[PDB]
Amino acid sequence: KRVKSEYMRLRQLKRFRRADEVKSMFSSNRQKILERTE
Amino acid sequence: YSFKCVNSLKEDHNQPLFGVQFNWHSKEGDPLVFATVGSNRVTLYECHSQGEIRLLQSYVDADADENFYTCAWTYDSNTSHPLLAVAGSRGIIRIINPITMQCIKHYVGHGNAINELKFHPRDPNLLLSVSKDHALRLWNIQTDTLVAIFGGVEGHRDEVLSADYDLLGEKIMSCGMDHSLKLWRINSKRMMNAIKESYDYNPNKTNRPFISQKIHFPDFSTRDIHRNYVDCVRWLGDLILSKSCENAIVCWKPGKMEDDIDKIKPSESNVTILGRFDYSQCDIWYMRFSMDFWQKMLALGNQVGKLYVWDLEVEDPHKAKCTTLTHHKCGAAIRQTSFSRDSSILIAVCDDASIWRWDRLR
Amino acid sequence: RPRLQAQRKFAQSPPPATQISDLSKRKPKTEDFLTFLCLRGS
Repeated sequence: KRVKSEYMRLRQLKRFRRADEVKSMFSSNRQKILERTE
Repeated sequence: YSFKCVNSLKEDHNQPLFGVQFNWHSKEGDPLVFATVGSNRVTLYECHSQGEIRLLQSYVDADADENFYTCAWTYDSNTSHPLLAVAGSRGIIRIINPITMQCIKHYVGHGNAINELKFHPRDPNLLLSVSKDHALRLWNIQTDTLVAIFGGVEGHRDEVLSADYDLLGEKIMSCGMDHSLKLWRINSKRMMNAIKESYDYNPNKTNRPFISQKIHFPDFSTRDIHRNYVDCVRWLGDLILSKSCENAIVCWKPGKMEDDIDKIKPSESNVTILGRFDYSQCDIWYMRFSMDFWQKMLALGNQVGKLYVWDLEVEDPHKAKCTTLTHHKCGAAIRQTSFSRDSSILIAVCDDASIWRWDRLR
Repeated sequence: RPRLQAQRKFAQSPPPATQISDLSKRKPKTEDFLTFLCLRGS
């Protein structure tokens, strides 16, 4: 069926917002990386 | 970001090797030393300039037949000598002192082959041993006592493959053939009471056998990520990395993006995937990836002899990176990658008892 | 078929019946094997 079609359709905006947030998460986590590594 | 083949070697027994481990306990300035284990031999080399590598030492076991599997560099708090331990199919764990060129400790408590050895980033007397016995053990290599046995009513059902400390050393992940990935904790009160106890026991003192700790429950788990084997996992700050035979490496976090790592309820039943990484021709299992001590680059061997390299930087995993350094000599396979404390050199083992070397030009 | 193929680890893929001296021939086989006559019992 066309389930995957609408799945990816909504996943467009879902993954847009998700990319924004995970960029924030990348930043935060890389930071802690710096700390602990040092 | 450019390594070049400045040397390549080959053994004589021609039996495939698996292990590559720089000694990441080099007092600043000391020469680069690294080792590699094969069918039933170990090998000691040193990195020299101009793509020179110098044979240093090598031992062998004759009294039986084994295919050594893993190694790990540590030291001695008492006199600061370098320390290397290895283990193979027979399931025994040996501990060798190159300063005297002898083995000083051997451990036998498993039931099958061993698959990996790692140490606690802080404590140097804590050895984690992963086996095929579905049981992940953990020893005090100093007082000669076991501590924990993770596995049981809720453990792994088939041949645990790979594990990885968290960056700080209080959390572990595990992966095995059963598509299953489970979380263990070390920070629990009970656990650290146990450890402190372990550091205190005289057999001559008591008529009692030391009492280990059995743990029958993961902190959290799932099998929804892959639909095939899972054979290498890496902590990423507080994120996760794992590979399968599905020719893609994945990064995720448990629960939801909002879900903290240290609030996770044991009955958690959701995970958050972030991104995927891609490559070609990893259609067999038992192949590992590594990362720099500075957590900025990614290395990975390959089946057909290629390479694939990324950066652990702000490069968005959608289009993070793509770097394939290649040579025309062996395309048998490559098992394992390894960096120095810095990112100077990178070694990898081909499937045909042949070594490679790649010197970086940043 | 894809969900039916087993996964794979690796890739796709004397004449002279001389004497006892054969003993003394065997234990030294390098570094001045004495008596100079054991080589015939190779």
